[PDB]
Amino acid sequence: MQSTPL
Amino acid sequence: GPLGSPEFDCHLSDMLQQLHSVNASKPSERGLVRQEEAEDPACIPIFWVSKWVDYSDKYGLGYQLCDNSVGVLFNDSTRLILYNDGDSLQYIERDGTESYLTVSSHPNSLMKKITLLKYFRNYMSEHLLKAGANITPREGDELARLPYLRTWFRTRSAIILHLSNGSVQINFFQDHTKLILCPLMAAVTYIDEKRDFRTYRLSLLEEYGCCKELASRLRYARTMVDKLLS
Repeated sequence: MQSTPL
Repeated sequence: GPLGSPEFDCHLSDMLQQLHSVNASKPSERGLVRQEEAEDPACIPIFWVSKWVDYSDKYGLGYQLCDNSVGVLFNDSTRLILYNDGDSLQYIERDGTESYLTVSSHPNSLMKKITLLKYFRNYMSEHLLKAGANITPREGDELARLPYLRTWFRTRSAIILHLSNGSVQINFFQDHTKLILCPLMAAVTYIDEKRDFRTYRLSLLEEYGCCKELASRLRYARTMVDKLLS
């Protein structure tokens, strides 16, 4: 998982 | 003989105690909620997590703090942080021992970890949005002790990030809302869906109340802090 993308 | 000052870290315990108290006051169940009265902008945090990558399937959890420093909590329970000068490193092992190095001058055994940290740093820069970009952190961040990521976990709905300064951050996935809890200030910063932000003193939320949106998230936060203590 990753945080909010650009 | 001599004792010195053994570390009896009560920050998580204090956070639980504070959350239990606010939640027991049932802050949204008031005749007239006066949330604004609980605001304390001076309690704004110095640090929070602005970006993160869960690559724990292979390497670990990479993250950026709001001051542009980056860190990785590796799968071997070690930590490496790169300061915002882009050169200076701090290495923290499993027992919490701290050492210092640079990207050009370091022990050979840390080569892989340094390379991986750079990969995390570049990935976050290329792909991810900075949380709290509209927030000016508390003055004196250069003078404060830069925290590292102590503990983290993901639930169905949130990521829970526990910093070594005692702060606990909860980012909710679906609506992009976020909580930054500090047990030193006994305060919570709430970042709403519109990226608007407010900092509240928890004892004042007890006195004056708050909306259902914040109250429900504080109930969830208590459950998360219990998990961190378990």
